[PDB]
Amino acid sequence: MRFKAELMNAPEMRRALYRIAHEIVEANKGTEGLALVGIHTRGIPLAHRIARFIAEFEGKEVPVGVLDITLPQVRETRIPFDLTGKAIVLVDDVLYTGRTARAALDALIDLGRPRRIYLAVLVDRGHRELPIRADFVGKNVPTSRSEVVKVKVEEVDGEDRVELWER
Amino acid sequence: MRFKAELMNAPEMRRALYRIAHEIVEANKGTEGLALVGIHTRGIPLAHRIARFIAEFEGKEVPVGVLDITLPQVRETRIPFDLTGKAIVLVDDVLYTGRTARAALDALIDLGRPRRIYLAVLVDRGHRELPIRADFVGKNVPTSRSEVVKVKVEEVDGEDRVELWER
Ligand SMILES: [Cl-]
Ligand SMILES: [Cl-]
Repeated sequence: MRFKAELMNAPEMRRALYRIAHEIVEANKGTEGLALVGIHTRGIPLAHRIARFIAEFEGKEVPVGVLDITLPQVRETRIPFDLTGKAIVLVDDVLYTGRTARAALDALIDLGRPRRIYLAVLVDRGHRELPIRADFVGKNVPTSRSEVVKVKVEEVDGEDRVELWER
Repeated sequence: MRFKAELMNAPEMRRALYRIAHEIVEANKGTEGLALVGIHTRGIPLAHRIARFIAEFEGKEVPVGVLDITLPQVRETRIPFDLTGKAIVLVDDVLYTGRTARAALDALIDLGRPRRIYLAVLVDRGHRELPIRADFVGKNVPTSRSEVVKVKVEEVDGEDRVELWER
């Protein structure tokens, strides 16, 4: 057994992402100065979806930036806006030790001074090694040190699914 | 009307600090590679006390570093040890927007690579502006934007007390 079990399926993900979308707006009391930044590869597609959903029930569109950072490497950085004074939501597919999130947080701050910075993640598999936490979480997945969470999304993997693996 | 109410008294603080101490050891499964770093002024005295209590029921002594940072200023930085590979516990009196904690976290990482970094605070008054959270909390105090939390400690104020104020 390398593959262990299915943590999420497409419907469950769509549902979670909608909740995230709402929770974000509720938190920012609106769309004012709101912007999303996708990180860790699949965080980008997820950000776009969250933006799609927000506009869908809010009307206005939320800008989506990209900071494809992975651990200390980044494939492409695109932030078409001024981070200063804005309410920025970092979107990550999986929160693990928190080091990736922290690295992203570091990078944002070197680029501007947001009014606030939230952290939204599809799944939080625990095992923090830093005082970082997600403001918004799709699903909490208790894991063991040896297990591994694999997030698959249409835009990148041709399918929406969250898998639990183990070595 | 600036003073509103007493949030904590000496006994309640001692009690909380003891729980913190225990929770810290339980978390690190021992004293191995454990060290505390006091920040934001009154965090220093609190770190020392937490260390005093750990040694009191654990035997071995835990090193206490100082990183007196306040928001971006520091009065004195003393870290008599190598942060690398260690389990470091940042000790703060009050967790507010999380910016002070984040700044401290930034500084630590520029000095070494701890195996882990925990955040321990006497009181968490909410209103985060960053994805930071405390691993250990003496007391959670729901506040309003206008309220202010004042922590008084013997070593610095001649008295142990936590006060709630408002403007
Ligand atoms: Cl992470
Ligand atoms: Cl803070």
